[PDB]
Amino acid sequence: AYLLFYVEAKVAAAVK
Amino acid sequence: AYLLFYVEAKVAAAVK
Amino acid sequence: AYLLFYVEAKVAAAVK
Amino acid sequence: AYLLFYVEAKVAAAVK
Amino acid sequence: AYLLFYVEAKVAAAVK
Amino acid sequence: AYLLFYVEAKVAAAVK
Ligand SMILES: [Cl-]
Ligand SMILES: [Cl-]
Ligand SMILES: [Cl-]
Ligand code: NA
Repeated sequence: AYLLFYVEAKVAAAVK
Repeated sequence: AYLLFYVEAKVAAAVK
Repeated sequence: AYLLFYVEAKVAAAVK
Repeated sequence: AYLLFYVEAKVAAAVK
Repeated sequence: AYLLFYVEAKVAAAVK
Repeated sequence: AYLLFYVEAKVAAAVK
């Protein structure tokens, strides 16, 4: 899957 | 405006 | 030293 | 409504 | 001084 | 065990 950072504030990491 | 990440700790997003 | 972001969740900054 | 703190980690506030 | 928690979201501590 | 909040900043929960 893809590694991403996004804004939720804090910058959060996710793997979708 | 410009999209930026900066350190505040957590990494924070801002649009200046 | 090196500037890095890592995942701890939130994205955190460190200088090692 | 009710004022509450809960654990999400960090302690988060909510008003339900 | 006084110890307090407040909402900034996360619950944050301060001493005023 | 005991439920506690402490300051780490954010207020964090722990069970010791
Ligand atoms: Cl927010
Ligand atoms: Cl800090
Ligand atoms: Cl977590
Ligand atoms: Na946080």
